[PDB]
Amino acid sequence: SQEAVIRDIARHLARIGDRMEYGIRPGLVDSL
Amino acid sequence: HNIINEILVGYIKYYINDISEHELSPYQQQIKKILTYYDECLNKQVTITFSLTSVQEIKTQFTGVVTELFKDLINWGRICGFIVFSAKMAKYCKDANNHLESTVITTAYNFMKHNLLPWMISHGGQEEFLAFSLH
Repeated sequence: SQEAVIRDIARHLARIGDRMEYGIRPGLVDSL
Repeated sequence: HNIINEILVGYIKYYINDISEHELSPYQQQIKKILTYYDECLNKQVTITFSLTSVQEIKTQFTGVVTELFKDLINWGRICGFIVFSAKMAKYCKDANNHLESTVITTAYNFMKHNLLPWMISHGGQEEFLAFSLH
């Protein structure tokens, strides 16, 4: 699980970084 | 020795409160905006805590996270994450007063050089990370 902790930290850093690096918008589009 | 200082080391030392905000170079002051935005973006999702007691745990745990972060892809977005995480492990050492902040910065420094810096240079280098900060 210590290795798991390491892997989750790295999972967050990756996805936050990729959303910035690409144009990744939220999925939810609320339309009035 | 200054492409790593201006992109990586500088922001860390600022985060550690070792160094003031206007001690940063103009370049450093521009890219710090995206790093701060990153740090608060990350805080919003997860609280990271450390239990480091010695130089040994720093090397393995840091390498664990950052290698896994670049196992698959490298991009400037993951570079921010590398810098931010490097700064938060360093701040832990600061607050804990175990006098190992310099080890974290050395460890991050060496990793960036041997593993990332050839990719950075291959992809627009300093100027590109700047461009990224503005977008």
